[PDB]
Amino acid sequence: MDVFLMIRRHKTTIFTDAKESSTVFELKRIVEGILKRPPDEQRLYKDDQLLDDGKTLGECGFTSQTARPQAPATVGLAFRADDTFEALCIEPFSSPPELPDVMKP
Amino acid sequence: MYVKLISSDGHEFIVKREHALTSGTIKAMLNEVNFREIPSHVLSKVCMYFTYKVRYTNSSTEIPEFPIAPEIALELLMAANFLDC
Amino acid sequence: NLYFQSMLVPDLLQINNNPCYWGVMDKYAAEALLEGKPEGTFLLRDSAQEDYLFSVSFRRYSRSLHARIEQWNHNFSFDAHDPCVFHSPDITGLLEHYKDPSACMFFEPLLSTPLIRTFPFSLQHICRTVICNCTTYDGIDALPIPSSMKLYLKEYHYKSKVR
Ligand SMILES: [Cl-]
Ligand code: NA
Repeated sequence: MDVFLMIRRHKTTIFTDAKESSTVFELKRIVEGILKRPPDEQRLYKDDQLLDDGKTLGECGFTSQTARPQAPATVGLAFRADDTFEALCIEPFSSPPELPDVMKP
Repeated sequence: MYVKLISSDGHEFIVKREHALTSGTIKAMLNEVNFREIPSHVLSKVCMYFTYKVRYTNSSTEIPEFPIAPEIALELLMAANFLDC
Repeated sequence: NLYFQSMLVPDLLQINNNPCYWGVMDKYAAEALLEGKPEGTFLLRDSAQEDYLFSVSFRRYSRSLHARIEQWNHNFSFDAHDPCVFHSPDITGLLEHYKDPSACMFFEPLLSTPLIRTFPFSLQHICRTVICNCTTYDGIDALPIPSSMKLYLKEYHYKSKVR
């Protein structure tokens, strides 16, 4: 069972997938190959809840119904700055404009 | 393995190369690609399409809807047309 | 009328969410998909004829048969000008009527087992279906897009000669 994710930090988003049975730590290994920071130097978040390295993604609530290719689940990410971790911060996307009147109910 | 597509507002999207090659414009112009006319609320959505396109190509199942909100539909139409996908 | 009004297929997003619909495909390609298949196996596709948007291709009497969808007075049917023949304000309802095999007559299509599309459409097409669903044909002209794109959004229309 593949689950589809957006890992987000500042103005960065990673589109990737992993098995439901893979661990949060294994996801940190995916991120290490891309962003070049080891697992011990990352916090992964579901909303504002820091996740457990040893839990599976399905156990954290990432599933078929929840993390779909066309509507992936967001995982937050924060790096360690020296001894301390930086605050989880995700810069939002731009806003669409008002709907044209011909396109309204 | 991965490529970076940067939107007009500076958002950086890391997606798999195989999925980005779903766009003919991107396939033709290939690590990094800058899109000075496509903003992040549209590019994020395009990325989601690339995953949908690749995963439901030769589908093992009935294919679900790609949800698009009317509010981004026109920009998404023009970016899809510009990206050739 | 001695003129016609262009009108968006009202049902267009439903049709495109219906997995029995395969988009641009000719009758030879339908015949390849349907080859050998049991009575009532069917698909909806675009008709390659200029005056019709859609056709069904289906199986009956061990033959791959086709039926163009006609319109008149804002209804769709397989004979638009014979009002004895069943019609619907929707493409979806016209398929739904011919779903039940023991209630299909020999001269009527039999559309009981849909053949399911195995690839996704283009992102451009998917946006179109959503935009068309919010707007009307005349509304397309007031959109802030080039007219090449207005041309594209207007593709799935029918010609209304009635009022
Ligand atoms: Cl199509
Ligand atoms: Na046609």
